[PDB]
Amino acid sequence: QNPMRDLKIEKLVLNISVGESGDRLTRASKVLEQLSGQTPVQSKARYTVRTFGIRRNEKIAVHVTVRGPKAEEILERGLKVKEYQLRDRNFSATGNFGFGIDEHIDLGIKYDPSIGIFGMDFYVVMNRPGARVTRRKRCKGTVGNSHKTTKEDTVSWFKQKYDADVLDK
Amino acid sequence: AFQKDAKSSAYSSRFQTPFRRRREGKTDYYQRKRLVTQHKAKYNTPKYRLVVRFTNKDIICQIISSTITGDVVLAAAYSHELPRYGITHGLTNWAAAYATGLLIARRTLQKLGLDETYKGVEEVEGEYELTEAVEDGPRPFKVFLDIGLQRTTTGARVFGALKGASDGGLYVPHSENRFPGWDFETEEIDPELLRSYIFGGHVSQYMEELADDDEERFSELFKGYLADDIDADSLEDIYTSAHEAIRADPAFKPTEKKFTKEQYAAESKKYRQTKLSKEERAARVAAKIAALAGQQ
Amino acid sequence: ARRPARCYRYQKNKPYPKSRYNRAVPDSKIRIYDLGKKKATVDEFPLCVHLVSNELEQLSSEALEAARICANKYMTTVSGRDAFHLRVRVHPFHVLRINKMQQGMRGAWGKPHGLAARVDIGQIIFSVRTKDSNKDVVVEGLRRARYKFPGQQKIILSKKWGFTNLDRPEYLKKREAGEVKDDGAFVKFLSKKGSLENNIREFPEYFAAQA
Amino acid sequence: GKSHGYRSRTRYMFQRDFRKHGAVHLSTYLKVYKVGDIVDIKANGSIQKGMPHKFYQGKTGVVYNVTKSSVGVIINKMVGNRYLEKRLNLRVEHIKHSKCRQEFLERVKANAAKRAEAKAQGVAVQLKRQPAQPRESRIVSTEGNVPQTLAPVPYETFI
RNA sequence: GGUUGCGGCCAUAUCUACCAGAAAGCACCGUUUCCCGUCCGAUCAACUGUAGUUAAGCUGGUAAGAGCCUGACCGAGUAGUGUAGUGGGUGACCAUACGCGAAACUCAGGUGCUGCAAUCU
RNA sequence: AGAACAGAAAUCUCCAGUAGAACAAAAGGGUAAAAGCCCCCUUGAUUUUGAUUUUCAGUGUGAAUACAAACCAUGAAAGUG
RNA sequence: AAAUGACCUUGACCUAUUCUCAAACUUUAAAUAUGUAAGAAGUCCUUGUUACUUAAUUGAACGUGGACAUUUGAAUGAAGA
Ligand SMILES: [Mg+2]
Ligand SMILES: [Mg+2]
Ligand SMILES: [Mg+2]
Ligand SMILES: [Mg+2]
Ligand SMILES: [Mg+2]
Ligand SMILES: [Mg+2]
Ligand SMILES: [Mg+2]
Ligand SMILES: [Mg+2]
Ligand SMILES: [Mg+2]
Ligand SMILES: [Mg+2]
Ligand SMILES: [Mg+2]
Ligand SMILES: [Mg+2]
Ligand SMILES: [Mg+2]
Ligand SMILES: [Mg+2]
Ligand SMILES: [Mg+2]
Ligand SMILES: [Mg+2]
Ligand SMILES: [Mg+2]
Ligand SMILES: [Mg+2]
Ligand SMILES: [Mg+2]
Ligand SMILES: [Mg+2]
Ligand SMILES: [Mg+2]
Ligand SMILES: [Mg+2]
Ligand SMILES: [Mg+2]
Ligand SMILES: [Mg+2]
Ligand SMILES: [Mg+2]
Ligand SMILES: [Mg+2]
Ligand SMILES: [Mg+2]
Ligand SMILES: [Mg+2]
Ligand SMILES: [Mg+2]
Ligand SMILES: [Mg+2]
Ligand SMILES: [Mg+2]
Ligand SMILES: [Mg+2]
Repeated sequence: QNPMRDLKIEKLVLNISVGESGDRLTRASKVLEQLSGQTPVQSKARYTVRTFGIRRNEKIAVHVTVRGPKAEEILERGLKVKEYQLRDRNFSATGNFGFGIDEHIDLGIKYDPSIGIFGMDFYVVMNRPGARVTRRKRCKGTVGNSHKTTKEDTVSWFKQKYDADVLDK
Repeated sequence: AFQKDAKSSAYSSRFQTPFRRRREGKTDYYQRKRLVTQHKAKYNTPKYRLVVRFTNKDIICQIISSTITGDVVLAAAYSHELPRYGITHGLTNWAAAYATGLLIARRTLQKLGLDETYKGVEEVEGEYELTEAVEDGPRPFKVFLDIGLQRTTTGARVFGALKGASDGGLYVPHSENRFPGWDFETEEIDPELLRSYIFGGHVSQYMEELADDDEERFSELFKGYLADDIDADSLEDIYTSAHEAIRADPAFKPTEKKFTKEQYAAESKKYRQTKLSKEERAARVAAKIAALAGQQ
Repeated sequence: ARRPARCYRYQKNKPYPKSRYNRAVPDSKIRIYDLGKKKATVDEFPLCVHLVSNELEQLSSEALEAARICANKYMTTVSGRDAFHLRVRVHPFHVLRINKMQQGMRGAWGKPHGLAARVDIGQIIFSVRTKDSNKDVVVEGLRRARYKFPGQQKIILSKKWGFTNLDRPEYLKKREAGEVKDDGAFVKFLSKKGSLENNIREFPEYFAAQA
Repeated sequence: GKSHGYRSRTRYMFQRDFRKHGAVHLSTYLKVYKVGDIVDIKANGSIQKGMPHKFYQGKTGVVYNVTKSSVGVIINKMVGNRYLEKRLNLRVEHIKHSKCRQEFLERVKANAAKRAEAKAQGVAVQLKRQPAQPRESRIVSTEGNVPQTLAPVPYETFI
């Protein structure tokens, strides 16, 4: 029975993994800024690799989480690049989904060689109303099974609106 | 749940369950231990707490002390009492929180005997002050703010309750830096602004700014302020008159009941399911292995 | 270079396992505890015979392997190698030390010399299951193995069904009705306890109260 | 060489009681102690401050002082051929009111009652405690119960 | 009886899957001018109680359910152990006499009780 | 279980998670709205002189515990140091 | 032709079973040993003192005045302590 429970997008999180810090990273950062309207956040490396050429705590990457109407716009804007066709994977058992695109120019965003070209991980987390039960401070609960988001339910949700295709198997 | 999750009987067996009231995400014991326990050389002297909780828009003030059998309420006041004193709207707000505290302040302070002496500030210009002991007389009644799980933030309305309970003649030791009107980069209180919140200034000015900007929203929320014909300016005198009403008669009338305890019990017992007998439980098993078992 | 086993016969010491506090200890001379047809089904081998200790002592890993070979060798060449299932019931977890040698009795703590199985009275050493038709053959197997061991042990005919814990009729009652189900070398039993759901998935041949 | 430090040998002694770890329940702090009270000493491993030395574990003594977080407890510890007075500062988590005198206090209050009720009827008290006495004579009936005859049983095996 | 706020004991309260919940209350839920906090008004702060909903939280019931708790001449007077002998046995060890006495196992029963204040067909 | 380059290992998300991690160091106790991890404010690692516990002769030394008399830190506060 | 291809194969993993173990493992848990108590320095009532303590003649400690005697509070011993 479906009164209330809908599938809202909880948040969208854009991610750019640069193989190193310095000028390249702060440029990847500038992309996420003007794109998200928000000041992005950068991530340090968890340990050292050296075949990836990275040192622990090196500021390896930048990302940003966008919520609200803003998120649908950037979602759609990237879904257009993906030509409204995803795969049967991309969909977690817990009901989220994500894709990725090379060349951020494919979504609005003119070229500017002082910046260059970056790729993005797009990741969308779905949920319903009443998700606060899990995130709030007092009386922190867990959402009931029927209320939980499932893969089946989200593929369905994704098929209907946006009128896109799941393909594969 | 998922198949590769499940739980082992081994996991369940060795699991130590937290305290019920922690599992319920209600009591913080690390704070409670330090709120409740008393100097051992003060013996049976109780430690009273001023307990403030916010439901979804209802405010709760109880003065509570501890017993290993269970806690004990000295006195209680709720914001939904405020209609009696002439506040019909915004019972969840800062000014409402102040009022309720004052209500709780006067109410118990009355029934202790300290009613007359120790009246606290009657003026309420929102200056920072504690109720001081009276020379050659009883020390004031002392109570410690229990914030529960609320986050301490400067301007939170849990400290609104504190302000009125302090302004009401209770002694509630506190500092000024969580009151609205506390300056970040200089340690100073602007009492003009704090006084404004006590009387609901921030709500009235928002009513004002929506009067002429957007009248679509002002109609949606503030709807009730239209129906009773109350606009901004008069809000300061609603809360001013509320204070006087409270100070005049704090005494707590209860509701009229109507349908006694027995009566509510009978009607509710209808909607409570009942367990079964081991006989009943056995009968279901046998029935089940006649059906599911016996090849249809 | 192995000390004569007379030296380690008695349990004079608290158990001294291989462990993080020990670590340097040599491999056990007996590394296989199941011989003959071990894949076999409970129903195939009803008769069970035990080699049982009458002493509280220690058996070397060397002597277990030696006796393992002896019994398994005799049994197969006489009765066939798929005729029986031999199970060594005893694992040599106790490490024997030795003080090897200017210096005297000073600082005499020894180094691991070898492994031994600690063994009680009434404690079972070998177990064998077969067809009743094979009883004499198996018993002669255990009887020959005995000569490889210190101290007294006797051979006892079981009241049970092979390696089960149920006596011969009591097993039949459970089997010949509903409650026994095969598993690779062993059997699962139907419980009255638990979920009625997957209790009937397994053991479907029950709940007829019949054959 | 040897190791004799303060908490040595105390591994399982200060261990926490299976599925009992964590915060100490609040009643431990709500209890109240007075000078003269008789308390039992048992260390709580979770509370590192105000801890009894292991020697006083399982020991019972009397309160000679009451302070903010703690109570002083005197214990007679015997060293040599004699007892010396020991004074212990303990936090309230390591102390428990003793029931060791409970039966006595009960027995006194009950004794006063029986003594007054006796005087008010007349005399006839007997309020000292007495040891288990041997049984009196009795008559056991064979009706419905006729003796079953048992013999010792032969040697078997069932292994 | 229900519910809430503060609790005591801290699984008979936990866990897994389903289903039911009147009234009130809790709840989710709407908003961003103001105090306040964030990469994100999601959490945190404030405002409305209006615009919406029992879907989730929450409460209860179901299950030859997992765990947990309790009981029993269930196992067992068994294992272990204090005391005794110029007892047995090459020994390893073992019987006996006066006492104390487990754990596993098995079967049966159970699945939170309760304090203070407020409120409710 | 999911996301361009991205691979066994880079960064992003959700779910499960009684501690299976971390707490300088040996090990053992102990700890989950903490005792662990991130942030904010700090100097109580300070002043005075006694009592007490372990080791014990009931000497010393080391280490520690609970108060008294100060001056301070922190927090809305109870407190804590 | 490849496949995020199907099918055998062996490894590890998961599930429910199975034989055997621990001075420096353990839920459970003895026997023997081990702390305290078994009254006159006891119990009860009335209500003084203070600079401690309480919202408070609240409490805390020490008292004045009053009530109950050898079945006065288990056993055995006692060339006395
Ligand atoms: Mg609905
Ligand atoms: Mg790179
Ligand atoms: Mg199991
Ligand atoms: Mg815990
Ligand atoms: Mg806190
Ligand atoms: Mg011996
Ligand atoms: Mg030598
Ligand atoms: Mg050495
Ligand atoms: Mg032999
Ligand atoms: Mg040593
Ligand atoms: Mg310290
Ligand atoms: Mg309703
Ligand atoms: Mg909020
Ligand atoms: Mg429902
Ligand atoms: Mg709730
Ligand atoms: Mg069950
Ligand atoms: Mg025996
Ligand atoms: Mg014995
Ligand atoms: Mg002898
Ligand atoms: Mg014996
Ligand atoms: Mg350590
Ligand atoms: Mg906490
Ligand atoms: Mg220093
Ligand atoms: Mg020494
Ligand atoms: Mg001396
Ligand atoms: Mg030292
Ligand atoms: Mg053993
Ligand atoms: Mg052991
Ligand atoms: Mg004794
Ligand atoms: Mg006597
Ligand atoms: Mg005498
Ligand atoms: Mg004499």
